Amino acid sequence: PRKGSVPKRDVLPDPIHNSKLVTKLINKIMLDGKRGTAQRILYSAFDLVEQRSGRDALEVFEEAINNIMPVLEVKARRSNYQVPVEVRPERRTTLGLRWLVNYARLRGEKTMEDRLANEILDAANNTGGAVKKREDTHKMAEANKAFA
Amino acid sequence: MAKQKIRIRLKAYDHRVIDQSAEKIVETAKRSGADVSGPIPLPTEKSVYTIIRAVHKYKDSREQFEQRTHKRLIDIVNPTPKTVDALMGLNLPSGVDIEIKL
Amino acid sequence: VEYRGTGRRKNSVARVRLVPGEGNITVNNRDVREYLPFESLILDLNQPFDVTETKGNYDVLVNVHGGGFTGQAQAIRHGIARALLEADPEYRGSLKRAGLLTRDPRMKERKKPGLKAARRSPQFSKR
Amino acid sequence: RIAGVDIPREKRVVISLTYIYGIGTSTAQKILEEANVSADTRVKDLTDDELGRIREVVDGYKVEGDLRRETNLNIKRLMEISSYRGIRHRRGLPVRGQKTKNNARTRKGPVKT
Amino acid sequence: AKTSMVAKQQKKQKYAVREYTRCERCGRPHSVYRKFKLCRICFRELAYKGQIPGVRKSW
Amino acid sequence: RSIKKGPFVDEHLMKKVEAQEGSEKKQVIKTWSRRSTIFPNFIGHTFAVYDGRKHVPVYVTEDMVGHKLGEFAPTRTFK
Amino acid sequence: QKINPIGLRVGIIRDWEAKWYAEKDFASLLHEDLKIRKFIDNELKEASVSHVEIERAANRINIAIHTGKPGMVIGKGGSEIEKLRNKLNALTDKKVHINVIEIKKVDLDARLVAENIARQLENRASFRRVQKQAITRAMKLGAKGIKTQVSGRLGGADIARAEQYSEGTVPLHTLRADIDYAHAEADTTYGKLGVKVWIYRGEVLPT
RNA sequence: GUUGGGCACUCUAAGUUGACUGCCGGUGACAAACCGGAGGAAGGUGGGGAUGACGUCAAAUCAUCAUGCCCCUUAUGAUUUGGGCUACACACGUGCUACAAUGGACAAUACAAAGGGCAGCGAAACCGCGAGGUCAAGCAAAUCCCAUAAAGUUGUUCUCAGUUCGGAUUGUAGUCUGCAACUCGACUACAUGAAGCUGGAAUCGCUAGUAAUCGUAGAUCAGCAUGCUACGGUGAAUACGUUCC
RNA sequence: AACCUUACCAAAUCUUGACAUCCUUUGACAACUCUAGAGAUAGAGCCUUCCGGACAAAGUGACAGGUGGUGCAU
Ligand SMILES: [Mg+2]
Ligand SMILES: [Mg+2]
Ligand SMILES: [Mg+2]
Ligand SMILES: [Mg+2]
Ligand SMILES: [Mg+2]
Ligand SMILES: [Mg+2]
Ligand SMILES: [Mg+2]
Ligand SMILES: [Mg+2]
Ligand SMILES: [Zn+2]
Repeated sequence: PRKGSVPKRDVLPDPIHNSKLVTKLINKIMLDGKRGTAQRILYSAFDLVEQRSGRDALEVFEEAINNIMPVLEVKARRSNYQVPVEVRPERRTTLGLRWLVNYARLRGEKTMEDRLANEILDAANNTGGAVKKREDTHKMAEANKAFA
Repeated sequence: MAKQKIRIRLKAYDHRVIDQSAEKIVETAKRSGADVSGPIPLPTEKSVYTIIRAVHKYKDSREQFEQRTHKRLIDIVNPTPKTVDALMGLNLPSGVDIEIKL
Repeated sequence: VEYRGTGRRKNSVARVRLVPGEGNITVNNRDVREYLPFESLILDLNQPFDVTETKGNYDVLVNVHGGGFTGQAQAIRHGIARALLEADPEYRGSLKRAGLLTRDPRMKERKKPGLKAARRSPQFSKR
Repeated sequence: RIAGVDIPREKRVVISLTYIYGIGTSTAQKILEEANVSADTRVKDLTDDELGRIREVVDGYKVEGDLRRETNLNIKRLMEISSYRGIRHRRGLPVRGQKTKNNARTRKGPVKT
Repeated sequence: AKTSMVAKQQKKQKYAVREYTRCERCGRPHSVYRKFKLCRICFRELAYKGQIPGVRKSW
Repeated sequence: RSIKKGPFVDEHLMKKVEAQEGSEKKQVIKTWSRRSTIFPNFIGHTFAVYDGRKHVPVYVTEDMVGHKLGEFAPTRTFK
Repeated sequence: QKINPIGLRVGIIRDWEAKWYAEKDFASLLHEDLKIRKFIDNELKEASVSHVEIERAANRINIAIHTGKPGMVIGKGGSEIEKLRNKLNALTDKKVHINVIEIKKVDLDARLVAENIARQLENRASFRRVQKQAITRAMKLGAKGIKTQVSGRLGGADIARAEQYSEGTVPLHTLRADIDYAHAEADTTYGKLGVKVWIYRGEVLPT
């Protein structure tokens, strides 16, 4: 019943370092409109990942998403079959950040900033629960590649 | 600054009577005098009253009324017995009520 | 000299005038970075100058009121973008193309009866 | 120990004193004013003089005993008289005039049916 | 019973806090607005008649 | 009255107690005024409070003073 | 379901029936106005009045009535109105004095039509032909819309029906319209019937 | 902004302009319309509201009101005191507080709307740890008041524990109102410190200044609001598509 | 929804009545205070004192009155 695709939103990059992903991540982290608390913990995690892996936070963060940012995805159709499909390039980033923040909140260690830094770090090192999500996703995609 | 003044407050519920009284008294004051400070309107504070349309139940279906007391200020600077007389000798219409300050 | 221009955002009014300076914004006799918390808001606010490359040619003086900090910041970029028209109408194409001069039509909606907010409705249960 | 009862070592003073029956946050702050120590301190590091200042201040304040006695005896009193609140105490139901049609489970216990 | 209730409310009572408000053309005791001394349903009626000054629908 | 005004007691009840202040105390006093406060001048009396269908007996003691008569005439019979 | 068009149109293109401002003494003056609006029980069934506009200003009440029969309300020499004033000061206690203005095309008016046919139905005539002659005489007098509706225990029945007839255009959703509305009730021995009427006359904007 | 001075700017509210597929390009049966663009603050019913067709549910209401019939008229009527509608072995619905570190406590500091106010709002000062109290100014309003908005931002401290989370329950001393707070008011201070560590089957709201969150005002109201109606501050993600309910 | 609201219940009470219209007698009406009672109510001092026209009461029969039923009569 729905009409065509309605245009997506946009945002502006941060001036700390210029990249749309930071603002998108901020809006994903934000609970109840508390953009400030979001910005603070994200800045702190970029500082702490400059500490841990001594390289540019941009580089190691982009690397993290490029590890947890899939290329496939399943659906369901009709008995109901689950069907792989090319992921959209926007949805790649969307799902990568989504998995990132969810499992960062679920890492269950002390603090949010430390959680985030740990999870981007494990991503860059091709580990973590976000990478585990992507593992299981490509897993159940290739075990259903017969249904394209 | 400070000077003598004959100031007036006008209040009704719609604007078409307020304005067509105010322009009249403007004209009277600049007839018997001059130097009138033109009408200063005011924030027009309305009063919403909300009701349930029903009698017994069905509260979720309401109705909203409102009065809008449209308030209008004029200040007649030039003081003269002519203008006090002309301005007291017109206490019309019924829809609007005046208030002089002397 | 001066270049005046009004700005509005949600319930906000920022009357704004540009005088030639270096790029410092004072707000009700207050430095802008002290008035506003987050540098994202200063970036949003300097976005007009960012597009039209006039970043380092003006100082700023402001009387603002109404609304909160992000609202009045967006009001300030709007007033900037309307005053640089008096400065230089040649910038109009850049600003039009960029989306600076549009008063955002958005304003908070009205609570509707039966609903707990504009849109949100009570917890529905068939029982 | 202070008032015949232990208190935590690693909790600070203002907080540790609250683990007495009879002494809360306000009274703890006021006690520490009277026996002037700092609140930042921690009772693993406090000294004999500080601790004794505190004990001397605490002895004036009914706590860890007489307070249990006051409460119990007041309730038993209003039960021994056939009062409304004491009837409620004897039955295990709210006392301040709450509604027991629903949501009275602190005094009623869990759900029985 | 509404007429006896109206009698009681239209008399003064022993102590003032006992006093109260019910509408005048009706005698409905609930949901009476005292700038009008009219119940909500009678208010709606008279406003649709136009017999109340100033009032009209909103928005 | 839970307040600096001092307690509340109904005047008729006070008068009847002062009438019974001869301390012979042959009679139960009858009443409807549960609202009243109990004083130390009521000890050893026997009051007969109206619960809503009965003028029920209550014996007064010294543990019953900062209280009310109504605390001893339960209006709700529940078994 | 639907609502009173006069209530919808108040403030839009028709005035109130009550032009007076008050802030403190307001509701008292309102109940006074209501007593006046009630006191027409001395001439309602006879004089065939439409509506009453009460004005109040400077201790005075410039009331106005609208009727089809000014003679049955003035009397023989203008004495009946003064009789009314004197009956009415007794209940007002202010400088009361009445006005009276005609409405010609007596059959083109809403409440007049409705209470006319209610009087007829109480005189036991057929509701169907009643409505029908009403629509026909109004559309002949000149009316760019009529509607009529009667509901009750019709035909002395045990169950109830509503019917309604129309001709022309009576658009109730339009706000340029100036549709006049009215309602009446007939005390029939079977129960209570309720007429309605929605007459349209012709678009003129006052403002 | 207090006065002097001005009505520039803002704001207020009356009269007006403007959005009309009105102009251009393309598609199309030149039509109707559709896609895209310029202009413009906004563009395709700009956002929202009010407006609810003939009729269906013999829907609801005879306790707003009126009303046919029936029924009571020493009673199925009326006055008063007191009680009950606040009960409780349990089941369901709708909301509030929480389960904690995007957090608790504590000190400093900032940005609003909209509304109400006469025997009514009660400024300032003083007293009290606080709920408040004494005296008392202005105020029938863009003037005075409710009224310091909070979330925030910046600092200190807590260290993942039934805790400095939570704040029920209960006991004490109190305040305000009231003809009187046991039945059966709210608020405060002190002390105690319940289950609760993110919720089974199932299920709900929401497509943008929306959900989510933060406080604020009003109606009724002597007194009582976790509800109702209105208000603004911060402010998302997603909507490929109609395969399936 | 403390009372009133309030209809429900207990008790104490009233029967042209708590409310309206009419007739007769008169009358300017209250209020203030005291006693008994839970108070409504009765006993009192008590003036309430004529503004055809007014006020209230008192007697009386029509008459009232009902949040009682039927929303499947309207
Ligand atoms: Mg609801
Ligand atoms: Mg009340
Ligand atoms: Mg039915
Ligand atoms: Mg009946
Ligand atoms: Mg209830
Ligand atoms: Mg706490
Ligand atoms: Mg009651
Ligand atoms: Mg039914
Ligand atoms: Zn009413």
